[PDB]
Amino acid sequence: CTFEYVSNLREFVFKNIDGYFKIYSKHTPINLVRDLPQGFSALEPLVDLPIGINITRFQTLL
Amino acid sequence: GNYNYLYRLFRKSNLKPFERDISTEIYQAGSTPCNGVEGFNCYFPLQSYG
Ligand SMILES: *[C@@H]1O[C@H](CO)[C@@H](O[C@@H]2O[C@H](CO)[C@@H](O)[C@H](O)[C@H]2NC(C)=O)[C@H](O)[C@H]1NC(C)=O
Repeated sequence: CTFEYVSNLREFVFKNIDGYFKIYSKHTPINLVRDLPQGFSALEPLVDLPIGINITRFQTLL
Repeated sequence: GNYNYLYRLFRKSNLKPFERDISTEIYQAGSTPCNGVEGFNCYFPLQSYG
């Protein structure tokens, strides 16, 4: 355990550059049940994590 | 002789910047599969400093 932190449409971007994990986020209300609505928005950065951990796979949890 | 400090002796590829690798997977230096068993051409990736 090298790190531990504790504190509609949601968009996230995950990138891993030089061992740094950048997570950009954005939220917005929506009214649609088919797919993601057509439109444009910007996803500001929210987290930079110094994991230095190899990444080749991920999996969501609901 | 203090052997508590270790160094990785084998790896399939070089590290990217600030990467951290603490794996202990047995490295197969030969054609014989190791199946997690150390031996000839089957090495523990870490080795102690003397
Ligand atoms: C991170 O780990 C992956 C393993 O999932 C490494 O990719 C493997 O590299 C070997 C090198 O010969 C290949 O034989 C495998 O096929 C690769 N696997 C995958 C899934 O790509 C990767 O090199 C590692 N990177 C770092 C920076 O540690």
